[PDB]
Order: sequence, then structure tokens, then C-alpha cells
Amino acid sequence: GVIDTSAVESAITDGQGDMKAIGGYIVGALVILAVAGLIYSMLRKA
Repeated sequence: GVIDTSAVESAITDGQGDMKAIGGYIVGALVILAVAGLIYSMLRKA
């Protein structure tokens, strides 16, 4: 079809500092909580 920077520019604009990003942080904390989870599993290792 028709693809070019326009979509990028429009797409970019269609997200003026919205709550769509606060999400990525939601993910960041996720990776941390899980990674640690594997660690505790080890302390239980007997």
C-alpha cells in the first residue's frame, strides 16, 4: 500500500505525552519482579 514517514510523523504526533508510555514503566517493573522471583526459588533450593 502507501507507506512513508507520514505515518511515522502522524503516528508520532498521535501520542502527545499521553498515558501510552506510563505503560513501558509498568513493563520495566515487571521484568524486575519476575527476574527476582527466579532468585527466591533458589533460596528454597535444599
